[PDB]
Amino acid sequence: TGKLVIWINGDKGYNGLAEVGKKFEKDTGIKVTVEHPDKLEEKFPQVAATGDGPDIIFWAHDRFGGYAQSGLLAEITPDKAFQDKLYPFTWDAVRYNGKLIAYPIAVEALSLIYNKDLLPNPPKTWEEIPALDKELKAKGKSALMFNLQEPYFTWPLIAADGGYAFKYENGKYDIKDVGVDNAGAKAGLTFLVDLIKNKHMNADTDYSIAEAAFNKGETAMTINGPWAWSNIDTSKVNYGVTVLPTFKGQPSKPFVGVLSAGINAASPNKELAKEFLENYLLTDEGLEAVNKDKPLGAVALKSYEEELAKDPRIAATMENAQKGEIMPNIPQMSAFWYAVRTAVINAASGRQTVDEALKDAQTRITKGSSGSSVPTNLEVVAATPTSLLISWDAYSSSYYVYYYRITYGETGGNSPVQEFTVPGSKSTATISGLKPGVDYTITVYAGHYLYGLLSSPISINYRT
Ligand SMILES: [Mn+2]
Ligand SMILES: [Mn+2]
Ligand SMILES: [Mn+2]
Ligand SMILES: [Mn+2]
Repeated sequence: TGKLVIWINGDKGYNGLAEVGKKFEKDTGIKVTVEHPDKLEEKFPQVAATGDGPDIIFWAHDRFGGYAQSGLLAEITPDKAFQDKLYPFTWDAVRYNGKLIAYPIAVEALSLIYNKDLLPNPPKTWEEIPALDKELKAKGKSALMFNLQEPYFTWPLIAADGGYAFKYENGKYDIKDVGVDNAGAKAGLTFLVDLIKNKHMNADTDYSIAEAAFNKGETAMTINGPWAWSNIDTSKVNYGVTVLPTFKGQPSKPFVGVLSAGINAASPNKELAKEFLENYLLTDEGLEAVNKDKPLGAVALKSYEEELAKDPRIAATMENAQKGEIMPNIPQMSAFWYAVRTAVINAASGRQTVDEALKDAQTRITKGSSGSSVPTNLEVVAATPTSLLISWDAYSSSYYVYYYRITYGETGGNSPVQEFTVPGSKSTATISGLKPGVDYTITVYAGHYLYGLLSSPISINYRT
């Protein structure tokens, strides 16, 4: 409680961040320790409460969803004046169930990268690309090569004309609303597949081949993110970075990643963590200190971004991000990647129509129950030596839940798990006939009147 421990990845400007921490110590006498363990994103949930977990954790926003579901992150409380300092869209990356759970720091998205010596005026639309490729092939070059294997790289086009992963509305994901097979995703993927069948691109092109071709001066354009610029710099190609082309007049929709800073829910230093983040780090001066150490790319703080965007590669990054799709931070996004990978390979190879390929992907992604269930926090409400009463937020369940299955057994010790059921009108259960002295793992499942037992139970450890 005398201090602030910060975790940040070892490839980030943690020495710049330590300088900000030293200025904070100079103004407050609070010592700020910046650590950069490997695998920090796996370690955090294991050490958070309490021992030596950090007060503040910096990571891509997409992991913070899982942390928040687990109750590991404090709800943050920036005032209106602070909220206005960051681009509004970046705040949508750090909500979980409508509550703010982190501060946006930096923003990444794919851009169009072009060889100025081959193409001083890069295309404004995807539609111009076939004609440009024809004119370049007659000169032994291609217009465009980019990684086609990963949906992260093909999504910007697929989704441009109205596709989306999960609908985001009223500050939350509507997980039942997926936009993988709508008419927009179909137009996008049809255009992509047509480029490939017409030999404007090769269906086998992957990250390495695209990067090699561009850096060797063989292709006029590629699609890649800020992490690739220093590699291009070693090639001496005269390159530019610009807004992705439009499709059907609509912007490409790259996924947006936001490096974010979360405050540990178990931290006794939450107000100091807040002061540090809002009043020291998230200033022109604080972000510059980090950036000087290792560049952040585009940043969420408007004043400092205005300075950084004098580098048009950063201005392009931010513009592609403002037009893009925030990467969903919900667990159901896990199914997206392999589903869309399959769709794209099958459509591109001509194994399936675009329509059937995306319909199969949409099916595989929506695979998951209609309704909400229990997330719970602090379950055990009463105890005797041999008996305990548990409690869960049954009110969180949809009306489809008609029962709860309670399981309890020996913690660690691989023993017979006991189980019983209660009606869905019930929000508590007494467990009894237990040994006064051992660790128990109590777990509760929701039962749906159609699907039966649902997959995301609530589980706690207790001791009598
Ligand atoms: Mn470093
Ligand atoms: Mn045609
Ligand atoms: Mn160079
Ligand atoms: Mn400034």
